[PDB]
Amino acid sequence: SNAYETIDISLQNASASAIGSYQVGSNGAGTVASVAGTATASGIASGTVNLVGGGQVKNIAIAAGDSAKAIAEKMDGAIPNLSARARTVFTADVSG
Amino acid sequence: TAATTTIVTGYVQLNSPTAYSVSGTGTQASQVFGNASAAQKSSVASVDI
Amino acid sequence: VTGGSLNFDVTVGSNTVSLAGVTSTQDLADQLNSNSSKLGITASINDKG
Amino acid sequence: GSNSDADRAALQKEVAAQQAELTRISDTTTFGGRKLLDGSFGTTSFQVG
Repeated sequence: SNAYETIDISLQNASASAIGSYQVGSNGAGTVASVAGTATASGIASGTVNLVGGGQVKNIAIAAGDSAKAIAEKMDGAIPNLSARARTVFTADVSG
Repeated sequence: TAATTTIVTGYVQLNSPTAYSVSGTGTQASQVFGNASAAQKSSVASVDI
Repeated sequence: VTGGSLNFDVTVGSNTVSLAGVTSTQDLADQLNSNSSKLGITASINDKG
Repeated sequence: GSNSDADRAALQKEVAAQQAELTRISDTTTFGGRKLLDGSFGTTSFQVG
């Protein structure tokens, strides 16, 4: 019964065929990665990877030598509405 | 003469319905997601089921 | 956006948002809609644009 | 079950909506533009004699 006393609603922008997984995931946005999905000599290096989104801000640090599965679990969880997969599909050919 | 690159590591492509954003100091991010900066939409009409 | 995005921040009062990867209006829109929990400022993008 | 419902984000959204609704019930009680519970109540006294 007062001015500007309202209740907000945050209905979805649209639900057309443009809604889905807001996600590249790896190695496919702009340029491919250097260690992920690629054979390396030193492997995964140490450091952290900032993951901002959905209000909460995280700073999960990925140590060196960590397998892909390591990053898979670590980057998963805390961030609201986030899943994580992990695969190491590769080919080989013995010749020469 | 043996090679140098021997640690084969696959992709860590994750998934998120909402909008995320990934950044990292120096090469920490690029070695994992490359040039990837914020997110995508995936615009699912091209399912190619 | 000429070759890249706008990796900037938004200080909503006390706390500060750390968004990134802004290329179009939709990007900033979804980034605000997602972080709506933390930032005490509602976002409203009419589908007009 | 401490791990079974991954929709804890939607649950927190539900709880925040309930909290904002409670804050609204605090308001809108302006019996004379002088909202009883929230606002500014001076801990007054009614005359009877």
